[PDB]
Amino acid sequence: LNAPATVCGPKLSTDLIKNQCVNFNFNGLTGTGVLTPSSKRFQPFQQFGR
Amino acid sequence: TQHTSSMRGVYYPDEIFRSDTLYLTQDLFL
Repeated sequence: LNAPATVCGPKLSTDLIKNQCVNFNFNGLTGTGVLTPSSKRFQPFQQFGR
Repeated sequence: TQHTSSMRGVYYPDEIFRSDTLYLTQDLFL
């Protein structure tokens, strides 16, 4: 995951649930939190922020 | 001839968005 993922295992995908405490899973990157629209400018080789 | 490379040849270290930070890293730099 230094780039977009391409070889991913067989898992199903659901919809976005914004402004609510959920459990997320974005390409194997798990966690728990809320999701809101953001105003950051990702250059087209970056997948995530730190 | 020889010249000097004044503050040239810095590149992005990895593929992670960062903003308003100072970041200390070790790599192969000019």
